[PDB]
Amino acid sequence: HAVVIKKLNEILQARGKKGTDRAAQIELLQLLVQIAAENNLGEGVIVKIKFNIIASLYDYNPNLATYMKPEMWGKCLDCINELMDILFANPNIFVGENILEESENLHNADQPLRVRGCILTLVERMDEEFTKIMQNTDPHSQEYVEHLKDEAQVCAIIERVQRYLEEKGTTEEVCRIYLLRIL
Repeated sequence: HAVVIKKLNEILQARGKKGTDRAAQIELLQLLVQIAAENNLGEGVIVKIKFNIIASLYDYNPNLATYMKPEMWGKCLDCINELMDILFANPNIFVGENILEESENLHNADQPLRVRGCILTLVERMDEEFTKIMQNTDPHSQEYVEHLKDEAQVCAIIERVQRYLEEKGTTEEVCRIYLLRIL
């Protein structure tokens, strides 16, 4: 428990500091993420780990001069799909239903879009960066064709994410992934 929380929080705080090695920050999250240790084990730990893991990857690329790598795009997709699989295996039971999501706290405020809306944005990044590759590659090279092979895999996540939102779905979820789906 407290080991996990303190680790994760120390990491998040350290991330908000200018000089950071992003490679090591990612690798640490991953080593941290598995939680082989019994205290580490648990679904909230997994979800709250991934939630800060995905943008942790996306952010590192932005700081560095722009480049397109097939491998880099691929593994983050794996991350998002794993979070989605965990949430799917959850069956909308992580919130302790509806009447009480969790034991009440006066300080705490909970919004479904607020915590669970962020998910969509992740997907969107996957798409946007992906587009940035198709622009930056050579039009007639085979690499372009391979990237266009990745397009389908993005569409997959759009639909899947849409469906999870419908099962636990909240209003205005449809408007953006419907748009991407159209595009």
